[PDB]
Amino acid sequence: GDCCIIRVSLDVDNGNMYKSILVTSQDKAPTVIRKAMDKHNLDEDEPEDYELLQIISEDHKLKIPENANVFYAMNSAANYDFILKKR
Amino acid sequence: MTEYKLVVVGAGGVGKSALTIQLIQNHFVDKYDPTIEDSYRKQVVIDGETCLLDILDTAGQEEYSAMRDQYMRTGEGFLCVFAINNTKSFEDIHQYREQIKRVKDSDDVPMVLVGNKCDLAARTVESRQAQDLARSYGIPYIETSAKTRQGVEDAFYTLVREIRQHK
Ligand SMILES: Nc1nc2c(ncn2[C@@H]2O[C@H](COP(=O)(O)OP(=O)(O)NP(=O)(O)O)[C@@H](O)[C@H]2O)c(=O)[nH]1
Ligand SMILES: [Mg+2]
Repeated sequence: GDCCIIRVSLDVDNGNMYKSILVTSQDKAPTVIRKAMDKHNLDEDEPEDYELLQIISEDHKLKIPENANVFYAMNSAANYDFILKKR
Repeated sequence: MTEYKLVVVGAGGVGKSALTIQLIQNHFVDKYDPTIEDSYRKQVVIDGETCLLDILDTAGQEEYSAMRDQYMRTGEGFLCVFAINNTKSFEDIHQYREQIKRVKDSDDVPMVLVGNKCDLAARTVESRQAQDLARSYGIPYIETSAKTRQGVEDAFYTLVREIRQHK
């Protein structure tokens, strides 16, 4: 039942810095993207047009493959800061 | 432009997120969505002076209680929220207060007791017992409604002024 708390930010400017969600070891990219979208109230939109990037730093960003297991794909030794944006 | 780090605390479902979102994004949508930890920021004018408001919207669920120590240490002011139709949340608010004082180790932490959901007729917590509790705590008591936006600005701005008075 492994999982981690990650911070997801939106590429917009609406007053929110980030919103935390849970990433279980069963979570594939489509699952986390829909979870992030809902959390940020993007229920109308489709997870297809969305991309998930891990912010390692201001110069480094890890692109999470569309069908990858986020729990195992993300850099666990880095910041659990992610950005949800349109592909 | 001075920055203020506000923290919204209280039992689950009392309206912490609703309150925060009402202030920051000026809207209310009835939705079930338990918080782990969300962060907001908005520049706003309070008493003829622009300042930066950092708002940490915390989890009411006991599942994420281990995070309390960390945010209580960094937080400068706390909005202690409870719902007027939830007696248990009113009782829980005592625990938050004592925990904040314990972690920060101070007898004068900027706080504001908030009685949310004052729009609901089914009141189970009288304003009198809440005011007396706030009086004993020596902090202000403000009844709010994240739905109608009643007292929302007052609650957050009063906490800001409280922090300013302390700092
Ligand atoms: N009538 C009414 N409903 C409210 C008010 N504030 C919040 N609610 C409703 O109460 C429910 C829970 O509110 P929410 O803001 O999610 O509570 P929370 O304290 O943030 N929950 P959590 O601790 O799990 O993060 C939601 O359906 C919300 O719309 C209010 O002032 N009036
Ligand atoms: Mg919530």
